Amino acid sequence: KVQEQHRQKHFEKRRMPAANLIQAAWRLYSTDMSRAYLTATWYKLDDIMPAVKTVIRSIRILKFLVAKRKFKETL
Amino acid sequence: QLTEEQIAEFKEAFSLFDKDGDGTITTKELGTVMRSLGQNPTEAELQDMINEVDADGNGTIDFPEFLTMMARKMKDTDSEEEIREAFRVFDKDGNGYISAAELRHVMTNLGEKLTDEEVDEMIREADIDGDGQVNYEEFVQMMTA
Ligand SMILES: [Ca+2]
Repeated sequence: KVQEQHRQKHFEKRRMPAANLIQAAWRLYSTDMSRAYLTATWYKLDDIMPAVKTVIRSIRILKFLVAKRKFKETL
Repeated sequence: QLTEEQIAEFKEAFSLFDKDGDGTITTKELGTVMRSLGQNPTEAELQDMINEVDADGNGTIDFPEFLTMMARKMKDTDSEEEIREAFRVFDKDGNGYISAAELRHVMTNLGEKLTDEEVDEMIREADIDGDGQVNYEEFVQMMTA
C-alpha cells in the first residue's frame, strides 16, 4: 500500500507542471485566433506595426519552451 | 522554407528587442520589452527563457536562434508528444479523453490558472460530443499546426 501511496505523490508532482504546459501551449495557440485580438484596436495596431504582436508571440514561445522543459524534468 | 518577407517580419521583431543593434538579445533587452507591455518577469525567468534558445552558451539570443524558434513554434515532434503527455496526467482512464468539467477544473486551479474567459475559449475550441468528453488528442494536433 505504501508502494501504492508514494507513486501517487510523485505523480502529483507532475500535475502542476503538466497544467503549466497545457496553459502555455493554449495561450501560445490563442495568440493567432483569440477574440482578444479581434478588435478594431488590434487590427489598426497590427497594421501600423505588426512587430508588436510578433513580439508578444515570441515571448509566449519562450514561455512554452520553459514550461515544456520543467514538465520533462518531472519524468 | 520561409519566405524572404516573413524573415523580414521576424527581423523587425528581433530589432524591437535588440535596441542597441548589436545582433544579440540579453536579459536586459528581453525584460525591458516584456515590462513595457505590462508583464513582470523575474531575472531568473529571463535566464530560463533565453537558455531555451541559446545554443552558444554566452547567455544571449542571436538572430539565427530567433528565426528557428519563431519558425518552429509548437509544430515539432517533441512538443506534440510532451503536450500529449501533459494531458494524460489528467486522464485516469487512459483512453485519450478528458471530460470538459475536469479539464475546466484543471485549467482554472493548477499552475498559471486560466481566467474564466480563457478556459471558456479553450472549451469552445474543442468540440464536445456525447457525455461531455473532449478528444485531447485532436486538441494537441490543432494547437501544433
Ligand atoms: Ca542587444
